[PDB]
Amino acid sequence: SLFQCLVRARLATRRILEEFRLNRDAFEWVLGTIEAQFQRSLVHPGEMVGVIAAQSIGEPATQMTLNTFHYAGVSSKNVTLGVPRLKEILNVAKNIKTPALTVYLDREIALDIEKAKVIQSSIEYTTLKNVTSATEIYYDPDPTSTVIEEDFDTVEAYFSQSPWLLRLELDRARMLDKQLTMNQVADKISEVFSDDLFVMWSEDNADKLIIRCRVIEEDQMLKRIEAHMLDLIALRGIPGISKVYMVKHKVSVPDESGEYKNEELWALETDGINLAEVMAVPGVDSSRTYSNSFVEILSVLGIEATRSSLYKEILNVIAFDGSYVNYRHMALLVDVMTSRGYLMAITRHGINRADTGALMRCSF
Amino acid sequence: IKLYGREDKGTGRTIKATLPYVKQDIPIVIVFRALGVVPDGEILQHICYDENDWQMLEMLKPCIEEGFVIQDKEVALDFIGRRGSAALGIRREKRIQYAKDILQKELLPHITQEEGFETRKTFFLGYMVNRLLLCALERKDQDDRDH
Amino acid sequence: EDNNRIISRLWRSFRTVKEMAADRGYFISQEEMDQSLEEFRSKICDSMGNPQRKLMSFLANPTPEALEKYSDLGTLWVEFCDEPSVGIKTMRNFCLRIQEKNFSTGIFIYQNNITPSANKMIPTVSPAIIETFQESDLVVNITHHELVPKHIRLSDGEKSQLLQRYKLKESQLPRIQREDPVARYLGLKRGQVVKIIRRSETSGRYASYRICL
Amino acid sequence: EITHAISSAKEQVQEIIYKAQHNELELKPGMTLRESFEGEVSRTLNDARDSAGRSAEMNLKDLNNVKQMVSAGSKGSFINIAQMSACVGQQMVEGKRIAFGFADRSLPHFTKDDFSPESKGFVENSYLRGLTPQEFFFHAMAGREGLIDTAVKTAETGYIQRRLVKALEDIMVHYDGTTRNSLGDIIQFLYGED
Amino acid sequence: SFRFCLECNNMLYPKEDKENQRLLYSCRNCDYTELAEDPKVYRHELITNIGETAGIVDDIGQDPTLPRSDKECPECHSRDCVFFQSQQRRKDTNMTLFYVCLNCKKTFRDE
Amino acid sequence: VSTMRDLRRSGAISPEVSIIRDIREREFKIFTDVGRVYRPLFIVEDDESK
Amino acid sequence: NKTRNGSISAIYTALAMDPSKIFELVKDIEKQCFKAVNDTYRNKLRSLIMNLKNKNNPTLRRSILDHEIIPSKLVTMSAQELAPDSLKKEMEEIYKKNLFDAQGATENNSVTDRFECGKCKQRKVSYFQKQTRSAAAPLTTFCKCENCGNRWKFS
Amino acid sequence: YVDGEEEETIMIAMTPEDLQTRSLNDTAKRIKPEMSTSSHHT
Ligand SMILES: [Zn+2]
Ligand SMILES: [Zn+2]
Ligand SMILES: [Zn+2]
Repeated sequence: SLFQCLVRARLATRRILEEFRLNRDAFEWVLGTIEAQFQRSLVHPGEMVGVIAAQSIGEPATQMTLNTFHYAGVSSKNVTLGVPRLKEILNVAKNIKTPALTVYLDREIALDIEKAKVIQSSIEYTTLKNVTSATEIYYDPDPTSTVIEEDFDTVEAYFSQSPWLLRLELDRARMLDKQLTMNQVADKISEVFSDDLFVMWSEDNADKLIIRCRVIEEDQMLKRIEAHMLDLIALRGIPGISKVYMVKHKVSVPDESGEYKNEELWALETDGINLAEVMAVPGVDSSRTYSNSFVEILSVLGIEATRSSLYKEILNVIAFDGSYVNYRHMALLVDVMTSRGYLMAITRHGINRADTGALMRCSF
Repeated sequence: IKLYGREDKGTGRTIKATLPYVKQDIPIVIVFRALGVVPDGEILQHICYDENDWQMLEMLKPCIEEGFVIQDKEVALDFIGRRGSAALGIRREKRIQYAKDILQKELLPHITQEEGFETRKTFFLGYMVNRLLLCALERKDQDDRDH
Repeated sequence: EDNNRIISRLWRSFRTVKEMAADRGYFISQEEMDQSLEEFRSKICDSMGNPQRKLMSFLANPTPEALEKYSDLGTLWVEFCDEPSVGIKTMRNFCLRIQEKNFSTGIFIYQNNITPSANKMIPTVSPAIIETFQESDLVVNITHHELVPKHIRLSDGEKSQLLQRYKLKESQLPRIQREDPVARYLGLKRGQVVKIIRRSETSGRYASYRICL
Repeated sequence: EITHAISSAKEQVQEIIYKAQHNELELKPGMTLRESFEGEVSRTLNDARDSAGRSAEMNLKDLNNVKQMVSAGSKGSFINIAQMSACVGQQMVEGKRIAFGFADRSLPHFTKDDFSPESKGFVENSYLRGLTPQEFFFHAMAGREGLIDTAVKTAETGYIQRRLVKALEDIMVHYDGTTRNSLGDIIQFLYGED
Repeated sequence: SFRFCLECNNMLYPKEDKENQRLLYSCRNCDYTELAEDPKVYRHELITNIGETAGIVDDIGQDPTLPRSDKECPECHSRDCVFFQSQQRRKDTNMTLFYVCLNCKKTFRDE
Repeated sequence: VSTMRDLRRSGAISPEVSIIRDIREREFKIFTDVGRVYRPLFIVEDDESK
Repeated sequence: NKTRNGSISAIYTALAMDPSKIFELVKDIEKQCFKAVNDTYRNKLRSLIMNLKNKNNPTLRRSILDHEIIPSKLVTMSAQELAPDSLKKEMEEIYKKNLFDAQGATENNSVTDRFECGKCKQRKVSYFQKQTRSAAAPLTTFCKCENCGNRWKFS
Repeated sequence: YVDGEEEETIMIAMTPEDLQTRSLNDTAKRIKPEMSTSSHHT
């Protein structure tokens, strides 16, 4: 079909009688020539293309960086390339080194930085520990009066069990970063500890964001409760997306007269994989979201999207360093791994389990 | 000497050693008191070199809370003597003497092998645990194996 | 507040359920598909602003064309569950509810998890076919995604013609698994060949088949 | 001109170190202070080498044999003229630079916490002039790295190729376009899609 | 900050005096009992600070491996001192310096 | 350290003895073992005196 | 009637803690008590009480009898705005810090005009070198176009 | 005689002409260091 679009694209009338200026005999000779050559340029039945593909991929490998580096002077940016990556591809290793989601946006958000920062904040995960500044245990006996002269006006402005105090101070920069408030957190704590932990909190415009806690020998228990509090309380976030990167893109889009021109649009490149949750978030173009742990892509989108993704990975890996393979080889390789229903990596476990001859498998 | 307690992982941040001709990671307070320094002022006196290091002291607490059940010498001596392979039936009487000649000879032999000097070895172990807890809390780089 | 996100999730799930019930050959009128949100809040939530799942169930009859091309197609029953951790109780009574009207296929949407002892209560509802789905799965329609191409299930004969053109046996085709989201989106059974029309950058349009198990 | 372009680059370095030591340096996203600092220095020095190398390359006349062997594209390229006429440049070890084997210093011939260009590998001459001992030592280190990596990866790639070939060696093109394996699992219905 | 017994030299664990409503540090090996002057029993600081730490600096003036500067000392106004960058270095630690005067032997900075 | 150093430079102690001072954590180590790889060097008179 | 007396007492005191106005103060809280009538209500009180006795800011209790607008402090949604000034400057300072740490790094690299791209044919290209081949064969140069993003390698 | 574990503690000059820092500008002979941060060595 593409070839018919080519022939119909070239030999139209004005581009024959007003640019090439052929006659008749030459025209006939040309059509005959096209037929002859196209009939000469076909594949030949009896052509072991599998070996040619395994070689034509096995050959640009033997001259590629075995440590690559680059972004090596940056610890916030990790990436696996060259050999180790190809080895982590042909093995379908269920644990890679740099998991990274690539999340797009809708048009209204794509170019308004503020909304993009809102959606940027909505995804990132955060426990209660990620905002704590100090944890302090006190023996403050009076249930309705305190020794900490700071919290005096709180308790004396609060009344209009156990005698031990669990008091902690937070950090404002991250309570403003995640756009949280004091209440919402207090609600989280009261919900997670039922009725055992009597909770007390202070206003936003204080000078220290303080949380006071009591329970209804009484010391070690409060330590265990404390570590549990810091370790197991989430305030938002898709659990498993510990970093988000705001990234720019320059894409090509047609104009109004049908001409492709560039265009600057924002996008997200995040650390950690969790597709089944990030797909379902308002503001996210759920149709374009793409990852690179194609095991999950298999567990979510089927076998075909997994084929396309795997091809895209190999194409990126080989194409990073100037080398250029022709396509039917890589398409064959990616259409051998996924042609039984699941990923069949190339080692010995994935192969040995087939139904081929015993000699063909013992000779390996 | 092995320091357990992964950064906020593995529950207890306890220290457990390893001896020649034994079976299990024997704790550290048990070898201190097993050498004959049963109080705690002497132990935390040997290990740390300051009374303001409440950070290392903060990490030390689980070691004494772990070595509380043993309070005197003989029960720790035989606590070690029972694990050290040997035969099986060298009870208190002979087995204590087994663990004793174990903690004279194999343990730190380059220091000495004559009795009446175990203080020396206790000082040395103090320096060792000190250096470990100087490396763990990140005050000095890890050793390079190719210097 | 937190109300609108739950309501939005339930809404998207219901819409995806309807589109799924539309690509399988049945009949859904456009007054039902193009439901906006005020109709959903007004017709599903209580005066408290909280849902009633028992007011979201419905029945579906097949169209004439799909009735002609695919012969073994009865009716469809769609019911959202009520309890959260679906155990033996709701599963048994639901199985009786399908065994009562003698209908042919039911969809039992759960919420969080199903007990295994009740997960044995699926080969006990024959000759009908009960098909379970989680709700947090159907929030996104996987078919509008870029990569996933069109999957079109074939009829009985056309399959025989396809096996005559290549001279094959049903086991020598590229396979798809019974639990693979675009294989239950269409509701496949052992022996049904889906056709795929993939794009290609060496000939534009490439048609490739694939069988199930 | 070349020696001056390096002098300003070197002088510039003295400025970045000053800022980093008075806490007046912008922190780059995703990076600690010291990573951003190291990244900055490297950009400045690599620019200098290229700027100096570009200068020497453009002076050359129209019969300097090397311009004929490189201009013909048969053997060599720009980095050779640059490393023979201008500055040898930077030395790298695992992407980062000459670490401190000794405690807080590279070689015992330098002070502690010294981080000028020549204190951590930046070679400053060209092979026609000569090499100071420290620079020669660092260069030998880098070359040793190269020989080691070369000694490592080749066998890895060979075994990888053996796995690929032993995996794909029975896929044929039968007399009607099908690309079946040894027993009929149609891999591709029409070879190469076309 | 914790204390020790005086009749056993073992550490004192915090014990509660239920009746008088007060805190004590009581030995678990003996019968010693001491009053508690401070209400706090346990502190666990998560996020920390400090980009300082000049570390041990005894006889650091004659150390030939350290660089020297013409910085004037705030104490004796001498313009000849040794300088260093920090000790105990986290990955996030500042690159600011510590100067040590060769005349008055005082550690000073640059603010 | 000075007295021991001169008692080495006089020949009383075998010249291949290591007198190493870590002024940092305050450790004075002396090495007299077998296998240490070493090399000679000139000497610069650093003493602030003459 | 617990709150009917307590809301008053607490309001009276924390509004005196900062002559005849007694009825204007009482009229205001009595309207504010039935205003919250519009356990989640109790949480609304703690907001009003706290911002008042957060002393430090006399303006609030001191600037609450002069004039002000009253029904605003109800559907306020200005918890960031309602006192005090220094804090507002911080929440505007912290925000910029949070917006900066949410982004990512980029790339540096030197560019030279000694190479040409095969795609867009631009002379902006960075490079680096590794030893891909043996010890007898020359180095392998990796080039990258700093315009379209194309990459290639050298023999 | 100095060995390896001692070499950490010392401080070396490369050439004798360096023991007394000088009071040039040539393209043939190479560029020797400067010791940028050391106005006085020992
Ligand atoms: Zn005692
Ligand atoms: Zn001074
Ligand atoms: Zn290009």
